Amino acid sequence: SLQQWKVGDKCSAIWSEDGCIYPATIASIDFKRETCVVVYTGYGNREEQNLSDLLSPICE
Ligand SMILES: Cc1cc(=N)c2ccccc2n1C
Ligand SMILES: Cc1cc(=N)c2ccccc2n1C
Repeated sequence: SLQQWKVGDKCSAIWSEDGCIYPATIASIDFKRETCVVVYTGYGNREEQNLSDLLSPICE
């Protein structure tokens, strides 16, 4: 990908606990590890995602 994900980007992510997709924002990126932390919109919980697993915001 030419464009890089950055902190503050809106995305969708698969929640580890149920396998369903939810809207999220990137809070941090580990440039070497190609991982990030996402904050789930409305729930407010956060968890690690590989950058390669982030989706553009669903149904937007
Ligand atoms: C029920 C529920 C509880 C959560 N704490 C949560 C967090 C992040 C994304 C989805 C989530 N859902 C669906
Ligand atoms: C739908 C979509 C897919 C992409 N891979 C992407 C990449 C970079 C910027 C916008 C993007 N959008 C909007």
